[PDB]
Amino acid sequence: GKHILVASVKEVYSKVDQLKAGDTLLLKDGIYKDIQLVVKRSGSKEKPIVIAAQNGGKVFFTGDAKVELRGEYLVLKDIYFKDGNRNVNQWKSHGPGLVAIYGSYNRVTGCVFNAFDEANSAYITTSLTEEGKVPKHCRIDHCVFTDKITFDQVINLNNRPRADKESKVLGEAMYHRIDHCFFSNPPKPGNAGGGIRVGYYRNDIGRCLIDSNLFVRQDSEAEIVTSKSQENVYYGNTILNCQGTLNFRHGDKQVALNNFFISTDNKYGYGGMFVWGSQHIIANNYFNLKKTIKARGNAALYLNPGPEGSEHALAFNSLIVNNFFDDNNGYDINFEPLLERRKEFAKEVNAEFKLPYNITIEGNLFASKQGDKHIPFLGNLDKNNLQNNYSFGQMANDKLFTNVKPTTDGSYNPQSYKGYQLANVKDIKNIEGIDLDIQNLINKGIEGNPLTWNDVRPSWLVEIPGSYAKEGTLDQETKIRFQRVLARDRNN
Amino acid sequence: KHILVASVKEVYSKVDQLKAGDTLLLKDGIYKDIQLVVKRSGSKEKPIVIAAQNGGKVFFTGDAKVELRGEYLVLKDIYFKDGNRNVNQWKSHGPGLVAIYGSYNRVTGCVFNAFDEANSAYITTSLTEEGKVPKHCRIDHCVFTDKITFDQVINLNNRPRADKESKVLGEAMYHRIDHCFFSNPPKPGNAGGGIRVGYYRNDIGRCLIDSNLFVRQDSEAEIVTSKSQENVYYGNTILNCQGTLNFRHGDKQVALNNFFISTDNKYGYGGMFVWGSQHIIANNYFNLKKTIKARGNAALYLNPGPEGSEHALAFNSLIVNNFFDDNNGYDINFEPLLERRKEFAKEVNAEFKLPYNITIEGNLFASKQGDKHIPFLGNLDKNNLQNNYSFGQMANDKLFTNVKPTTDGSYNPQSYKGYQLANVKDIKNIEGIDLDIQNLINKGIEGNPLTWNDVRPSWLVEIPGSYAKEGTLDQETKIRFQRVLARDRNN
Repeated sequence: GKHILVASVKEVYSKVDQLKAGDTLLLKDGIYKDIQLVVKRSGSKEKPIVIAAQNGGKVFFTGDAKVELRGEYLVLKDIYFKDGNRNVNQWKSHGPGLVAIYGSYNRVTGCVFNAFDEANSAYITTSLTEEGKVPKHCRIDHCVFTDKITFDQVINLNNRPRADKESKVLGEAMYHRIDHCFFSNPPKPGNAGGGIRVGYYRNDIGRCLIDSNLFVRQDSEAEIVTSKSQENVYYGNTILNCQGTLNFRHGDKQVALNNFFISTDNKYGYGGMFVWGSQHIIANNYFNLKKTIKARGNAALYLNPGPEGSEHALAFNSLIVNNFFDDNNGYDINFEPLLERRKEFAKEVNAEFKLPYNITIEGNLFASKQGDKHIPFLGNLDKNNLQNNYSFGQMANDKLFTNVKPTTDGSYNPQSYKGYQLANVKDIKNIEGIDLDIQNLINKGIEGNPLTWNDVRPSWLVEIPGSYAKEGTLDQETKIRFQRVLARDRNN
Repeated sequence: KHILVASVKEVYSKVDQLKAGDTLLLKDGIYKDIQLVVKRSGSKEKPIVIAAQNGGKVFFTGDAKVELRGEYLVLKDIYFKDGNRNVNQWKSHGPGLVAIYGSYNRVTGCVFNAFDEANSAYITTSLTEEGKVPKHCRIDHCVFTDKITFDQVINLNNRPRADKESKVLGEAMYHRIDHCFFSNPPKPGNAGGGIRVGYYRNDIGRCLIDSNLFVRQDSEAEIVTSKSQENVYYGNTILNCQGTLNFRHGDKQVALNNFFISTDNKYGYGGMFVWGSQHIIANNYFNLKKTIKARGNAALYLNPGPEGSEHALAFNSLIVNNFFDDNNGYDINFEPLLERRKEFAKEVNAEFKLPYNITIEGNLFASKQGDKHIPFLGNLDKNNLQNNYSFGQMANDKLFTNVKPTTDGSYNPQSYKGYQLANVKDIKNIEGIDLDIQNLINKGIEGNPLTWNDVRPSWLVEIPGSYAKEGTLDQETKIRFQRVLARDRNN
């Protein structure tokens, strides 16, 4: 359990290969330019190896830098990544991230990433070794990801090197946790990479927990999260003014519980969730979107039409309960987004086109100040199981709902409305390796409130870094570097 | 909303009814003699856009002009060629072909090729009749080629004319010129170069000129004539240009992370010429395979003369972290035009001085020419020569610490074993320019030269004309240029 103090890149290199379980390699204040930190030794579960700033906020990794956590039970802590300059020809989308986690049982905590450089990669990945071994049980927490001007997601959690859509072997469950992180990143063109990707296709098992994160103008592309694996849980996250949706994109049996999808202006279309596949639970989520996304279907919750189990898998046989759809400007639930394109897709792959069906809709509260201009649903409800739901405020198709009335001011909790009742659910399965009693959590309802910066920030960092969250634009130097990235892509 | 129009008359029928957030989309075609005067204004969040529906398919031709008089206006993806303005209605120092009278305006993606024979700039920021100065405008992703007329390509104005004796400062402009391409043929005399900012030492510019590509910008001796204080030239590439980027009038200017480069030794290339004080010349890479004989054969020229005058002494400035790589000439000339400046000093009854108090630190001086290469001309004793570095035999290199490369093809002195950046402190930022000047100095030469694909309008594949390509103008343009030159010689 020895603290080992170092003050330069060369002094780091001199110690890294001698670290033992319980050692903390403490970096003195300074700039560590072009640091290529490759940690191959391992800690133990009770005595991790920690590599940390002595004073968070005073240690910068800059220049042509990277981190590879290849041992197990390693912690990278309180590092600030900025003023980067990697060789853009040595990095690509779908490769390792600026910090790449190759070993299991590893943690990246309190680290800040702001407009790092022009090399396209994620900021953090879990990456397979060259022999194909999948890292498991890692944690990314209390990190800050802002002003990303490069392609690929902010974070990729991988269990294959590339998508393998036809494989009969399942991608191995990963059991990672991403929690208390902050995301705010500017729009990029096309399928440019979003906030988080988990796995690649329907035949991948995730079993990762994404909880307590704060996304504020996470605007990189259409997908805030592109969840592309089975059995992931999105719990207690706050999505504020985000131009995109949290998606169950590939993989059945995913869960979104007690999140907030909120907005404080009507300047851009905000989301929201877009759902493909079946056996999902969408429960206890609060939606208040003052403007929704026209290109997707102008809704808070979108349920995909298409062929079952396909690349655009039909949304069906799922549970939508105890959510609060509060004064959305758009449909609350759209059961026919992108209808014509999906019909064309089903024809392209020679598969039966279907509309969403057997989705149980119960215990939800719909409220509006917009009168009959607000239409809660688009699409075919009779193919689904519409049980008792509740509404406050006159809206179109009001007769579907039981009238209720608020008793408190400013409550996010439908249980504070007189007449409201929670859904009766039973036999809900917990997810292996995620220590959450899902049925009990469904039955508690919406007891939370939106996260703020102080709820997630690294303890040493006072203000949100960067410029997109604060100003809605980039600082001048970053704008110039971003224009270089975009021109190189257009001409690639 | 999007408003489609397909003729000059249809443009005039809509332009005075535009509202914030409207886009006036021009259908493909030739808009001859269009005099586009945009008086309405957009808002910060919702500009008014006038744009080609299809970039490269709309042409403004004939006796044309654009006046952007409202605010929060954008002129986008217009191609200016085949012009025919009345040559008696336009003069140097007047408005440009596109004249920006209002603040918060943008001209983007517009291409200008050998437009006509009327002497004017291609784009100006122009004062209104009553004297109001436009501020916070942007000219970006524009292409300026084959200019056969007098005056600069772009003028940024804060006065109708130089008011050299005034104590009221010319108002700060805060414009940005970025991702533009310049390639223009030689004109005789003081014919107007690429960009002019302001008119004299008592003008404040605070303009950002960044990420531009000058390839055979050969119009005259000055690629940029920077004639106002506190302008920043950041990350521009100057390639085979027969001229220099100048700090001509006005103290406290910055040249950061630029490339002054060459790919042949056919003509004298530049380079920077510096008048005045309190400048920062940092992180610039120079490789000039031939230098300009008439100016003093150097990469960087520091002006001698009286302080604060029409030929202001270069003094009390910082020259750090630059890479003077195999220049054919002096790396720094501290006595250019020596006898002419002594005669000027006597004509104005002001004390002649040589450059002094210039701190030269952290620069890398390299050469393949041996002792034939001399890095400095003039008086070093008057200046603050700190730790500098060198690679390759050259004259007087005992002044330098030897360093060695670790890779091939690097523009970055930090890749040389033994090299150290300058120790700088208390460098302040310039108001209204969102760049951390001290941090940028300390990061050094991390970039590489721009190429055409880094700056071009996304719709335009090839550089217009062949001046950059072959030093030639097309036949019609050569005939029109001869008319301009004959009219000038006889005026």
